[PDB]
Amino acid sequence: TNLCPFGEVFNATRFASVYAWNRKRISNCVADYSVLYNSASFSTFKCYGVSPTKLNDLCFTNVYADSFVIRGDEVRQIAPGQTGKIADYNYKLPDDFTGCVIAWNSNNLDSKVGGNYNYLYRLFRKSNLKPFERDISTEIYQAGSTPCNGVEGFNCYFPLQSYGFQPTNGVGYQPYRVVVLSFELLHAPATVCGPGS
Amino acid sequence: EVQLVESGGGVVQPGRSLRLSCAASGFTFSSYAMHWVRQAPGKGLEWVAVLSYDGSNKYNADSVKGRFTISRDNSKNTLYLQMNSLRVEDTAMYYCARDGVSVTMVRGVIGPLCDYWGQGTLVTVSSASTKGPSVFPLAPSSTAALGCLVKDYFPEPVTVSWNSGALTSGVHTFPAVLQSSGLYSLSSVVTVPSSSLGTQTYICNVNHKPSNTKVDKRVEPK
Amino acid sequence: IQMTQSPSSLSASVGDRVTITCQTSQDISNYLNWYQQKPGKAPKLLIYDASNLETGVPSRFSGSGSGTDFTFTISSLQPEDIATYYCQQYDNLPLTFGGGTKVDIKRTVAAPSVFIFPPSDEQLKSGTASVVCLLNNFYPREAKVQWKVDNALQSGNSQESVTEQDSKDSTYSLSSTLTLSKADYEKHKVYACEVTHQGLSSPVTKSFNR
Ligand SMILES: *[C@@H]1O[C@H](CO)[C@@H](O[C@@H]2O[C@H](CO)[C@@H](O)[C@H](O)[C@H]2NC(C)=O)[C@H](O)[C@H]1NC(C)=O
Repeated sequence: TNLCPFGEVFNATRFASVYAWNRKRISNCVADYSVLYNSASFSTFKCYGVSPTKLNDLCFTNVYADSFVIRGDEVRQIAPGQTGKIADYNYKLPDDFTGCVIAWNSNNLDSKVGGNYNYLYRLFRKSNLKPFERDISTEIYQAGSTPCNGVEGFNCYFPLQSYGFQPTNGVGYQPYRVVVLSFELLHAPATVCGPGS
Repeated sequence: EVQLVESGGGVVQPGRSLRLSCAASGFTFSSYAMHWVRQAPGKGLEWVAVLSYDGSNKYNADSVKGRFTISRDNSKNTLYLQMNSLRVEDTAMYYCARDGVSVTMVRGVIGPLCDYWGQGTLVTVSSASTKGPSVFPLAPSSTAALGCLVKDYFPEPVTVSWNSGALTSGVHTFPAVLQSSGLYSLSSVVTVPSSSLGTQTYICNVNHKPSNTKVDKRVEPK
Repeated sequence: IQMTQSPSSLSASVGDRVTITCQTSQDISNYLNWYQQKPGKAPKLLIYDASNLETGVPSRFSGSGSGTDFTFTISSLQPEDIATYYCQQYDNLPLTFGGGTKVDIKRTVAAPSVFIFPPSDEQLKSGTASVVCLLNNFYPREAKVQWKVDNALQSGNSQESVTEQDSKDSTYSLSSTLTLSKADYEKHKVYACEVTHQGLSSPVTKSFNR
């Protein structure tokens, strides 16, 4: 009977950054996905791998909710098989991804006049991320062929650039809160089911 | 809206000093970074240097490290580019542009970079004195052609208008060519019918601000 | 420091689909930018970091950002679209630009009209003789001019400036300026400029006497 705490996922007052995206494992509950698509609040809603109609009828073993924040223009990279600063160093979606990605604009809650620079994003890395690989390393990356002994210099930068979220910015540079639902189906009895299955 | 108006460029012999200005307007200036990028006549763009949001991060390019220093006055919403030891090559039109994506520069990524809004053609002219043009007629003989000859002037910024500029149809203003004497040469032509070669009078108004010379020259047939 | 490549010298009729590919140099560049620079005006940022165009552009442009190779697609070509297109990288601070791509809309071929101009008598007082030859409202720009003084080619005495393509009729225009002195102008008698264009069968020779 106990439903899945999706309210503890979208409505959360504090979201984490994308380089340190948060994950809340969802299991042993009842899915009510009708709440999701019966709403005009979500800007980008794209279900990958699942049916556009069997949403409330499916039954998966476990469900993973990956929630983070990126700006208006970096949501196109939250998709299977994409190339981008977020889709290479922050959040890598596999090509066989099976789940629904949810995104909406939050330019009034995560932004403020004068500046709200609490959110960060990984700008540099010597290798593209693997799927589901969370990277929170804090070592000074080296860009050029000149070694770096940690000094913040010409080609040695702190690998986390802050997000400048002000209300008077372009549409592409506004905070968009993203929730990625990953449907895990293993060789085991399901735990997250719908109401009409 | 927002305009990065510039003024301060002129003509100066090699080896002297001349600073530029980049007056901001509209958007918050103490929040965005600022670039400087020049384009030589006929060539392409070329980066010069940059400044953070007043975070003491210059990172100038090569061939100017030590010769150019970037200065900004965020309380005045203005931007400067002090130039010293003039390499005569440095003759180009300089553009200042905003930035919000840089890494150790401006705090937080806001908006794109290099929204140009540039102006202020800065010529690093040689010891030769700034010379005014000598306008000559390009009279016709018998659509009929009619032009004026702008010869032996320096520097480049010359303009031309045919008889109070209300005649702007069929007019072709050509770019200038560099003669062997280090002086420019320009020709502006207008094609008018033969039924108006005796009825309407045609005059070319050549204007040259650096030399401060304006000549209204007639064009009568041979 | 990179040396970004780009194929320039394009030509496409009104309402077409063209593409420019800026492949980067060493240390693969992420999120290039695309600008346009019409003659006599400062550049303008068309597209954001490898995609996601700004507000104000007519939405006829696009691009894709994938590591070392980039593309710049223009759909539905416009008569008021002839400019020079650059591509700029920003991952190492010494920002480098592309080579620029001159665009000229393909229009019905246009034969040139050529007019000659003698040096003014006022200029002869300065001891110089500048003869001018005009080429007006023609297309394409691949035309040649050869000054024939007494039916003798004069090499190294003429400079020709070609105007940017017109906006209304989309036609070029150039003007060659033959330069002599009063001495070598008083010994010859006939001055002409032969013309050869893609829309001409036989050469056109406009001449005059003194
Ligand atoms: C947080 O969760 C609540 C509950 O799912 C969402 O509130 C729903 O909003 C839709 C659309 O307005 C209504 O049709 C539902 O009836 C609401 N449910 C409840 C229990 O109030 C809310 O929109 C979510 N907000 C975010 C930020 O995701």
